[PDB]
Amino acid sequence: EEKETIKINNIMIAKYTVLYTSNCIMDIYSEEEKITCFSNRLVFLERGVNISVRMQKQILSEKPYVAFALNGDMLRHLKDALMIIYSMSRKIMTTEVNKTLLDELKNINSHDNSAFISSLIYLISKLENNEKIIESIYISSVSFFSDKVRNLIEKDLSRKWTLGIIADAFNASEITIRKRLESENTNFNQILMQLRMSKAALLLLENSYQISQISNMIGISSASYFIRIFNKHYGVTPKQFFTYFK
Amino acid sequence: EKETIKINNIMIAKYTVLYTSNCIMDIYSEEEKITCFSNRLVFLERGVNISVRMQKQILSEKPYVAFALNGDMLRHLKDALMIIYGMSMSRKIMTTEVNKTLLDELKNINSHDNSAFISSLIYLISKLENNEKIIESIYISSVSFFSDKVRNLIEKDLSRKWTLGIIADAFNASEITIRKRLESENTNFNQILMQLRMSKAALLLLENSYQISQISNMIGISSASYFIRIFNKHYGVTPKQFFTYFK
Repeated sequence: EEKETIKINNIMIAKYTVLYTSNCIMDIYSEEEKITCFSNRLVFLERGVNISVRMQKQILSEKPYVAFALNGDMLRHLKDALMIIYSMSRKIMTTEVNKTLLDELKNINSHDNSAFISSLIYLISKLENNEKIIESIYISSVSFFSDKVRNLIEKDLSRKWTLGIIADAFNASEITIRKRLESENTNFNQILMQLRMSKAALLLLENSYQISQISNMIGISSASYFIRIFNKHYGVTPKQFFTYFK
Repeated sequence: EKETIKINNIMIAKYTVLYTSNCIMDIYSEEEKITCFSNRLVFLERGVNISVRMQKQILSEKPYVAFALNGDMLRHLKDALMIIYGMSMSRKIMTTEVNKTLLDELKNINSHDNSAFISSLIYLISKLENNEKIIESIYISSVSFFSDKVRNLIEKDLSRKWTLGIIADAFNASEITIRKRLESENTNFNQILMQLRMSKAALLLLENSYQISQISNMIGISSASYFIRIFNKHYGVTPKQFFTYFK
């Protein structure tokens, strides 16, 4: 039982994410591809990918990594600025971090949005072959139809949603909905489960809600059911997940 | 001695960032006065006319480092700044202290790569306190006023014998329209034409690969000796003195 190592399935990258592997080695698998992120690297994750991850911590007492997830505004603006300025391998990218680059990582302030975008802009100008990055930021700024489905469901995550309700709200047929979600490699039940499990993951890391509270917040009747669903979904228990990232 | 120079009627043709790497500088413009010490960054709004008194710290070296943005650079930088932040003399000329880490960014600037260069400026601006006056001046200096239109018409043939009639014809307007539109911006036609010819002459001189006689014919002035008189009258220093100071 290696506390320094964990394997997690069905990770959805909800926001475009920049990740610095401050305390881990990370193997990312998705679609039979494999990307290794070594120690002390910057990692760029396209918004919307589902990945499995194998993580190895060098030091147990700290978090595996440091991440920067960009909200909806931040992303689009960053697309806007990047345009005015300028397969999995094109969705996930790792780079080594300099003292100059890392020092800017150190100063990033999540509150000052302008300051944050300028920092990211600076960081991207310094990278070799930065088009792969510019593509994913731009690609992951367009809202697909499943984003629309997601946004409808996020408003009331506790509701008993159905493919009927969704197709009604879109003035379309059920087959239109599922076939449109098929063209984006997902389906309605996957979106809903992936939304509840993403939220639950974040709620767990806050350490200020009980499991039964968490399940009720994401709309699941029983705490013991939620724990079973979480383990089936991620491949670890809520407890195991929390201890690794705590 | 001769390490100090005073130059009059400098027009900031492009928006300019200037690092006073080797000088102290007094800037007089709009009947105001701004002292920039050694090791400061200076932000100069496009279109200001200034007079400068400079004192070099080290005689053998050039007085300062400058970055002038052409039209593309400027508007692109405006576009990005508006996307990132949203939509009197003190607000046109601004000097700031630059950190050592930021100083390395001064060192890091490469003028040949546009994308890299704009990003760095955005980074430099985010790191500054009260950077709205800077954002203001950049945005203010991105619009083309009517005198920019006149300048752009004149630039097509700097040697031509321009007149207010020719200008007014080329705009399908009356001479009164032209002079009164140029008045509402505190300028007139003769001032635009003379400051255009002296800006160009100044830059050709620093190239050191054109003769005075060549330079005078390129900007549209009959004689080399006349051009030398006009340059001295305009800048308050001779072409040789001006060249030697920056050489």
